[PDB]
Amino acid sequence: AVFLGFLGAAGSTMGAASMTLTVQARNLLSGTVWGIKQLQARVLAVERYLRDQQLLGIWGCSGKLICCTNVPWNSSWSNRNLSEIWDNMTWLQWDKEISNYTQIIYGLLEESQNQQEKNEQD
Amino acid sequence: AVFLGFLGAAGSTMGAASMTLTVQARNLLSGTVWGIKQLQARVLAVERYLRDQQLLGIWGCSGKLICCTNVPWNSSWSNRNLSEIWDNMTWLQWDKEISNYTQIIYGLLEESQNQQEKNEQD
Amino acid sequence: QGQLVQSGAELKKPGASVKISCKTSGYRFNFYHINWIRQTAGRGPEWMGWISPYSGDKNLAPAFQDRVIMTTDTEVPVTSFTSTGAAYMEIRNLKFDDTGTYFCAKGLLRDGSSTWLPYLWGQGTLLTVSSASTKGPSVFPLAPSSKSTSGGTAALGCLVKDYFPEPVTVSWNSGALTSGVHTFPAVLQSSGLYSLSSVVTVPSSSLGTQTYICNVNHKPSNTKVDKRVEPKSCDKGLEVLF
Amino acid sequence: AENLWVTVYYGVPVWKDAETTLFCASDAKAYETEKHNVWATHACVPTDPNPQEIHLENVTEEFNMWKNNMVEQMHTDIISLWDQSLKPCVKLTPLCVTLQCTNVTNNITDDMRGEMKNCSFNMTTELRDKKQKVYSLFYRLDVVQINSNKEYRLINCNTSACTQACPKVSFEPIPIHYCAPAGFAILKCKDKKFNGTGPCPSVSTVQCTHGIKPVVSTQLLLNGSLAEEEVMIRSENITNNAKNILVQFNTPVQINCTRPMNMTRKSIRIGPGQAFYALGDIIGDIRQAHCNVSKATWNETLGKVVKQLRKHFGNNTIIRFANSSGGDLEVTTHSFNCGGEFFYCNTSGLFNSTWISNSNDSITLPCRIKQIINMWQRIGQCMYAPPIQGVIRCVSNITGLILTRDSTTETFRPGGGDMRDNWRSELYKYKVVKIEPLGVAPTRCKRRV
Amino acid sequence: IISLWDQSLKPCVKLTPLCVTLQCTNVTNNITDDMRGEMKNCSFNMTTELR
Amino acid sequence: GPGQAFYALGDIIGDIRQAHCNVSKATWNETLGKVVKQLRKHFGNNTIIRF
Ligand SMILES: *[C@@H]1O[C@H](CO)[C@@H](O[C@@H]2O[C@H](CO)[C@@H](O[C@@H]3O[C@H](CO[C@H]4O[C@H](CO)[C@@H](O)[C@H](O)[C@@H]4O)[C@@H](O)[C@H](O[C@H]4O[C@H](CO)[C@@H](O)[C@H](O)[C@@H]4O[C@H]4O[C@H](CO)[C@@H](O)[C@H](O)[C@@H]4O)[C@@H]3O)[C@H](O)[C@H]2NC(C)=O)[C@H](O)[C@H]1NC(C)=O
Ligand SMILES: *[C@@H]1O[C@H](CO)[C@@H](O[C@@H]2O[C@H](CO)[C@@H](O[C@@H]3O[C@H](CO[C@H]4O[C@H](CO)[C@@H](O)[C@H](O[C@H]5O[C@H](CO)[C@@H](O)[C@H](O)[C@@H]5O)[C@@H]4O)[C@@H](O)[C@H](O[C@H]4O[C@H](CO)[C@@H](O)[C@H](O)[C@@H]4O)[C@@H]3O)[C@H](O)[C@H]2NC(C)=O)[C@H](O)[C@H]1NC(C)=O
Ligand SMILES: *[C@@H]1O[C@H](CO)[C@@H](O[C@@H]2O[C@H](CO)[C@@H](O[C@@H]3O[C@H](CO[C@H]4O[C@H](CO)[C@@H](O)[C@H](O)[C@@H]4O)[C@@H](O)[C@H](O[C@H]4O[C@H](CO)[C@@H](O)[C@H](O)[C@@H]4O)[C@@H]3O)[C@H](O)[C@H]2NC(C)=O)[C@H](O)[C@H]1NC(C)=O
Ligand SMILES: *[C@@H]1O[C@H](CO)[C@@H](O[C@@H]2O[C@H](CO)[C@@H](O[C@@H]3O[C@H](CO[C@H]4O[C@H](CO)[C@@H](O)[C@H](O)[C@@H]4O)[C@@H](O)[C@H](O[C@H]4O[C@H](CO)[C@@H](O)[C@H](O)[C@@H]4O)[C@@H]3O)[C@H](O)[C@H]2NC(C)=O)[C@H](O)[C@H]1NC(C)=O
Ligand SMILES: *[C@@H]1O[C@H](CO)[C@@H](O[C@@H]2O[C@H](CO)[C@@H](O)[C@H](O)[C@H]2NC(C)=O)[C@H](O)[C@H]1NC(C)=O
Ligand SMILES: *[C@@H]1O[C@H](CO)[C@@H](O[C@@H]2O[C@H](CO)[C@@H](O)[C@H](O)[C@H]2NC(C)=O)[C@H](O)[C@H]1NC(C)=O
Ligand SMILES: *[C@@H]1O[C@H](CO)[C@@H](O[C@@H]2O[C@H](CO)[C@@H](O)[C@H](O)[C@H]2NC(C)=O)[C@H](O)[C@H]1NC(C)=O
Ligand SMILES: *[C@@H]1O[C@H](CO)[C@@H](O[C@@H]2O[C@H](CO)[C@@H](O)[C@H](O)[C@H]2NC(C)=O)[C@H](O)[C@H]1NC(C)=O
Ligand SMILES: *[C@@H]1O[C@H](CO)[C@@H](O[C@@H]2O[C@H](CO)[C@@H](O)[C@H](O)[C@H]2NC(C)=O)[C@H](O)[C@H]1NC(C)=O
Ligand SMILES: *[C@@H]1O[C@H](CO)[C@@H](O[C@@H]2O[C@H](CO)[C@@H](O)[C@H](O)[C@H]2NC(C)=O)[C@H](O)[C@H]1NC(C)=O
Ligand SMILES: *[C@@H]1O[C@H](CO)[C@@H](O[C@@H]2O[C@H](CO)[C@@H](O)[C@H](O)[C@H]2NC(C)=O)[C@H](O)[C@H]1NC(C)=O
Ligand SMILES: *[C@@H]1O[C@H](CO)[C@@H](O[C@@H]2O[C@H](CO)[C@@H](O)[C@H](O)[C@H]2NC(C)=O)[C@H](O)[C@H]1NC(C)=O
Ligand SMILES: *[C@@H]1O[C@H](CO)[C@@H](O[C@@H]2O[C@H](CO)[C@@H](O)[C@H](O)[C@H]2NC(C)=O)[C@H](O)[C@H]1NC(C)=O
Ligand SMILES: *[C@@H]1O[C@H](CO)[C@@H](O[C@@H]2O[C@H](CO)[C@@H](O)[C@H](O)[C@H]2NC(C)=O)[C@H](O)[C@H]1NC(C)=O
Ligand SMILES: *[C@@H]1O[C@H](CO)[C@@H](O)[C@H](O)[C@H]1NC(C)=O
Ligand SMILES: *[C@@H]1O[C@H](CO)[C@@H](O)[C@H](O)[C@H]1NC(C)=O
Ligand SMILES: *[C@@H]1O[C@H](CO)[C@@H](O)[C@H](O)[C@H]1NC(C)=O
Ligand SMILES: *[C@@H]1O[C@H](CO)[C@@H](O)[C@H](O)[C@H]1NC(C)=O
Ligand SMILES: *[C@@H]1O[C@H](CO)[C@@H](O)[C@H](O)[C@H]1NC(C)=O
Ligand SMILES: *[C@@H]1O[C@H](CO)[C@@H](O)[C@H](O)[C@H]1NC(C)=O
Repeated sequence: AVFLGFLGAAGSTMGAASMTLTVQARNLLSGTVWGIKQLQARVLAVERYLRDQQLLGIWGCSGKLICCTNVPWNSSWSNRNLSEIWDNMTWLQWDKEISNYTQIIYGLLEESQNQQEKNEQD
Repeated sequence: AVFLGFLGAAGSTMGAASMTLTVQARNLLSGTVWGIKQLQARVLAVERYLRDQQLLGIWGCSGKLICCTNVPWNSSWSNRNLSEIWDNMTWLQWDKEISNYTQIIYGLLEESQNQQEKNEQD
Repeated sequence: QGQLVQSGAELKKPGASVKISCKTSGYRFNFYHINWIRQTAGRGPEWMGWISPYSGDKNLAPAFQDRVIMTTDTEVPVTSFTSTGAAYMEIRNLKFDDTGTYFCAKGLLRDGSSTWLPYLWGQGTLLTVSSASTKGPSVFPLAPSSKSTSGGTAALGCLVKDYFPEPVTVSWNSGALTSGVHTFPAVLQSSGLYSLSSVVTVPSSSLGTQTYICNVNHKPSNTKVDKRVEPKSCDKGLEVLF
Repeated sequence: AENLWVTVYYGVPVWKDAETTLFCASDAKAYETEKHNVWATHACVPTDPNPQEIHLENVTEEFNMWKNNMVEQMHTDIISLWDQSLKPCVKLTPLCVTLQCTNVTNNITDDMRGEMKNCSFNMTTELRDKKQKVYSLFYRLDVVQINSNKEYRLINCNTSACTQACPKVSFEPIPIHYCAPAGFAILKCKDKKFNGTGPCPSVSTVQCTHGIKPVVSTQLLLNGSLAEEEVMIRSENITNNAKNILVQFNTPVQINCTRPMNMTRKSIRIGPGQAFYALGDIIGDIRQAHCNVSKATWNETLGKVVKQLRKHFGNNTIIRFANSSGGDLEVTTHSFNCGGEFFYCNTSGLFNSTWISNSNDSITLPCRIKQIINMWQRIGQCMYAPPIQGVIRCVSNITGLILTRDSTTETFRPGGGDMRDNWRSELYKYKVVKIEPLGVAPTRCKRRV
Repeated sequence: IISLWDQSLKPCVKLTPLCVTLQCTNVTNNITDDMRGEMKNCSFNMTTELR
Repeated sequence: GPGQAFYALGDIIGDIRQAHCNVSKATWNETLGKVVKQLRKHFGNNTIIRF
């Protein structure tokens, strides 16, 4: 078994960092002057957790980790080859380059799910 | 319909306590000196809820109630027969005997999910 | 994983007070059922009935449908799982074919199609249906003998002669010497009185280092004989070792 | 052949022993006793119109009333609420001016020293410079002299600067319920002959406790819930004499306590805004605060109790009774509040007995009244009980004792030294547990491909 | 550190009447004129347990 | 009073001599050299650093 550790694959190649995806999710939650400090932090924890979980829910995924969708890769989103990415780059690098167009993709991945559900049922 | 009540099957045989599993999950959430008390309790509620839900998520289950996995039963985890357990024992008894090796099993049930996902996709 | 206690019983005439009790330990007393069974020398092992301490449902055999009554008591807890209860049985209409040891044995598990099948058994209480009067045991001491001259092994014990009814208990040093003990069955003479023997095997080098006290207890006559067995022998094949 | 596979289960009936942060519950009628926040509730969640209990059939759990947490919790809570109620009220920091006192207006009977005193003092007015010559009366326990002809000072002025309770709040003990958060449970032992500790055979589960009111007193637990079948005693170590012997009742022995003096509340302004509520002259005769208990009923209940002592101290023994050994008022007397004043009642009258067994009458009781209290180790505060105008009569049930014991024979003495035992009296039925619904098991199942 | 600092002093004793005029002298010694006397010995009027 | 308790100093027991601090001269004369050695990597290979 390969267990580099929490965030241990932040500097490894993105393909190699796909191998460790359960460790980061595990420790994300980690379930009177000091009291207000501690409590405030402990609320922002569950809020930061439930925002990303909410998104992962309304994209139809709901299922933890890698999830596919039928959205086409608009090549203008940093056009490189696949071997040019998953054998080379790291996730910080990657999300930096994609950071510009990220929000648009989050918006698109919203709407397509819904129609699927709707007419899927019916 | 059989509705003994919340925790009503804590002293019944584990097979019989499998029959009432939705009632316990339902009431788990139950969605200025007094104020800090009440509020603190109300936060620890959602935290205790989201820890177990987080685990039930990163084991691939995500689906409430009984969930299967491909982990082999290492017989040293209190070797008894099946008829020796699901017709005889109660869940307090059971989790007491299994309490020793519990953590190891939680660790194993982590890692196997991830690989499944990964190569399942691809 | 606990052992069930069974209560020894008096010889009884075709009419007299009849009951036998049974105690418990180390289990949850209200889950497992309670089955009763009786082994006589004329008809074999026969199942009588069973009863659950939680509900109270007794199912008896038609052979005991109108003469045997079964009873259960209330549970006295120890921990969250283990407990300690008891249960009695009164078999009326005492015939002579009822003579012979009989038992208690609880169910196997709490649910299923095999809820009550008797998994955990007891010690054994013995009956003697007889008009014949009680008789006390004549406890004689038996002399040691040579079992092996080259190995240095001997044997010594007690002889329980002419008692009625069965049984007679025989212990050692109030329970200190249990290794090497061999008790033999009692034969019934042509008169109505039994006789058995008993012999523990202990080394020949132990003379003034261990006290041997055979404690023959007979309950129907209320007698406890504490015989001291002499470690000096009379065999000419063991005298070579002393 | 088959190999077993672990399967994951959510919502399994498995708990573990723990403690947590509990919260109150008030009756829907109680939020209509408004009286501008009667002490606890102003901010408390109503109690369910349809409460439920779930009898955990086949279940056995081991209680321990002494090793509880909701007792430590409740005790610290009553203190917190206590200081929180006095934070906005009036502080008596300039009420430590020297006083000039005399005995009260009467045909003195030399034997009685005069339980009250009439005193002139200089007080500051609504302006910081001008002063007054107001007169007020104080009880004997509140004052202490220094030696003009004679003088006095308040007994609190050398210990702690005190605060007066607002005469707006009430001290009435209202039924408070202790409910658990989500994912938590409270276990109710529905066992008649329960001695508080060990495996309770029949257990039920409940979210909130039954209405437990904060009746605070010493040597006598009041207004609580009686035992169901026999007067059962509860003690940590019956052998170790240094442990208090909590006794629960089966019949509520009736007690009627009053203070007959019709009184005056004269509002002495020591400005600005601050308004001391002094006592004024007395209207009517003079006769102390007393308590009445039917002799016959108590002479019968005491027999019922000693009947349960002999099951601890041999089938045939002799149990004498005596009054308190020695100590402060809070320990050696019947410290309690009724209608706004704090009685300290001699307990020597009731404890007159000696137990040799193998018409209309009462046993009258003589109480002193205090206003400046120092309740609690030293952590209540010092607080001035605002004088009550009129005649104060209360009727109460007695439901238990806080006993102590001193080897031919043995005698019993009333204690009540610490306030946690008062909560342990009625909090013995309850324990707190975490809910952990992650039940892993084996079954003959593999996850789909 | 500041918040904890004030929070630790909120329940403690305030010296608001300790600003009474003081009457001081140099400390009890064979003074060496060079040293001014690092300490001072002072009488003052203070309020008692009674105002 | 009341309850408020000022904790004053009282008389002095023993001789009088201020609060002082001791640092080994040699150790400090060496550490200062170790530090100036790292100043010169900022202020030129050969310069003079007074204190
Ligand atoms: C053990 O348990 C017993 C019984 O449970 C308990 O006895 C109770 O004692 C208390 C006080 O000691 C009693 O409370 C008093 O009740 C009456 C009035 O209540 C009724 O009045 C209306 C009339 O229509 C009824 O309809 C209504 O339903 C009520 O039941 C009064 O004597 C008292 O009122 C004054 O005191 C309270 C504040 O202390 C307030 O309730 C009320 O606002 C009054 O305060 C006013 O007094 C000032 C005087 O000048 C006035 O100027 C102010 O405006 C101020 O507002 C009081 O409510 C209670 O009734 C007794 N029990 C029963 C069954 O009646 C024992 O005390 C308890 N043991 C211990 C140790 O506590
Ligand atoms: C608390 O714990 C106790 C003990 O652990 C539990 O009591 C046990 O419950 C189990 C069920 O989970 C019982 O097993 C079943 O037993 C019944 C009874 O056998 C029949 O025969 C008796 C004699 O002939 C007769 O007296 C019985 O009568 C009862 O039943 C009905 C009402 O239900 C009525 O006649 C009476 O009012 C009696 O109550 C009864 O007819 C048996 O029928 C069952 O067999 C079927 O079911 C199993 C699956 O469970 C199946 O595999 C079989 O093939 C068959 O189809 C079953 O064996 C057990 O007998 C109880 N008593 C014990 C163990 O002593 C109790 O339930 C727990 N409480 C809670 C709340 O869970
Ligand atoms: C606690 O102690 C305080 C002392 O500070 C007592 O308060 C005093 O109480 C006495 C009563 O015992 C008061 O004396 C009475 O004063 C009344 C008011 O006097 C005014 O009017 C008269 C003229 O009418 C003026 O001369 C005077 O200056 C005032 O302006 C008088 O009317 C009373 O007179 C009555 O009694 C006398 C007694 O001899 C009769 O002869 C008269 O005919 C008449 O019937 C009386 O003098 C006194 O004023 C109070 N002082 C204060 C500051 O309150 C408390 O009573 C006491 N309480 C207890 C419980 O002990
Ligand atoms: C800071 O300044 C304060 C001033 O307020 C000093 O406090 C005073 O200190 C002096 C000492 O220097 C004290 O004087 C001593 O008082 C003792 C107590 O006196 C009581 O008993 C005597 C009879 O025994 C009564 O007459 C008297 O009324 C008291 O009831 C005396 O016992 C001492 O006498 C000794 O010294 C004299 C010196 O000449 C000898 O001749 C005697 O034989 C004897 O040995 C002495 O008089 C004074 O009481 C203190 N006052 C207060 C208010 O504290 C501090 O000392 C000073 N501190 C510093 C560090 O500077
Ligand atoms: C409460 O009562 C139970 C039984 O009613 C006590 O438990 C027994 O205590 C005796 C000695 O007092 C022991 O010999 C038994 O073995 C105990 N039984 C069990 C099952 O433990 C218990 O000690 C009592 N405790 C208190 C504080 O009164
Ligand atoms: C209250 O204040 C009064 C004045 O209102 C004071 O009366 C003084 O008493 C002293 C004797 O102790 C006389 O020498 C003064 O002449 C009085 N008048 C003054 C000082 O103006 C007194 O201090 C206080 N009396 C009490 C507390 O009984
Ligand atoms: C004092 O004790 C009496 C019992 O003699 C209590 O009266 C009972 O109150 C309960 C409810 O609390 C009722 O269910 C009973 O029917 C009442 N009994 C009778 C005979 O009426 C009374 O409430 C107690 N007072 C308190 C606790 O303040
Ligand atoms: C206590 O004394 C007061 C007097 O201060 C009484 O109040 C009087 O009550 C009667 C009727 O009850 C009224 O007619 C008067 O007007 C009241 N006087 C005042 C000044 O308000 C009170 O009744 C007395 N209490 C008792 C129990 O007798
Ligand atoms: C406590 O007070 C109650 C009520 O004041 C007394 O009960 C009364 O008893 C008489 C009989 O002497 C009855 O006629 C009344 O109806 C009762 N009143 C009520 C409200 O029930 C009781 O006797 C007193 N107890 C003591 C010990 O003084
Ligand atoms: C307990 O009762 C006894 C009486 O049995 C009290 O003893 C008396 O105490 C007073 C002191 O105030 C003495 O003057 C008496 O001589 C004592 N009497 C006897 C017979 O010794 C005792 O004070 C009471 N204590 C408490 C705390 O109530
Ligand atoms: C409590 O009651 C007892 C007795 O009722 C009181 O004891 C009396 O004390 C006085 C002296 O203060 C003696 O003269 C009496 O003889 C005592 N009575 C008896 C019966 O011995 C006691 O003072 C009361 N108060 C306290 C605080 O104990
Ligand atoms: C306990 O009760 C007894 C009697 O009930 C009281 O004994 C009194 O003792 C004195 C002399 O010691 C006698 O003169 C009295 O006649 C006795 N009383 C009676 C009613 O006869 C004793 O004082 C009581 N103890 C306390 C502390 O109150
Ligand atoms: C402290 O108070 C004292 C009295 O305890 C004061 O002594 C007064 O001093 C003045 C001179 O400044 C005299 O005129 C008075 O006769 C003294 N006595 C009084 C006013 O009663 C003085 O005010 C204070 N002394 C200090 C601070 O050293
Ligand atoms: C600071 O204090 C320590 C301890 O008081 C001094 O170290 C001691 O040095 C002597 C040698 O002169 C040794 O014999 C002791 O064993 C040392 N003590 C300890 C606890 O190690 C140290 O010299 C002091 N430094 C300065 C600059 O005064
Ligand atoms: C796809 O990429 C092109 C590249 O210029 C961009 O103009 C276009 O807006 C993108 N598609 C959408 C839907 O935004
Ligand atoms: C399986 O059980 C055996 C029993 O001794 C134990 O030694 C072994 O460590 C267990 N397997 C794992 C992976 O821990
Ligand atoms: C006040 O009462 C005390 C009680 O001991 C008495 O000694 C004193 O003489 C009384 N003073 C009066 C009436 O002035
Ligand atoms: C009770 O007290 C006795 C002696 O006072 C002591 O030996 C024992 O340990 C205590 N605790 C018990 C019996 O649980
Ligand atoms: C009543 O009290 C007396 C003494 O006060 C006692 O001797 C008697 O036994 C009591 N009655 C009963 C029935 O206990
Ligand atoms: C106190 O010390 C000062 C220091 O400058 C000195 O000038 C003064 O004379 C001293 N006063 C005394 C000793 O009274």
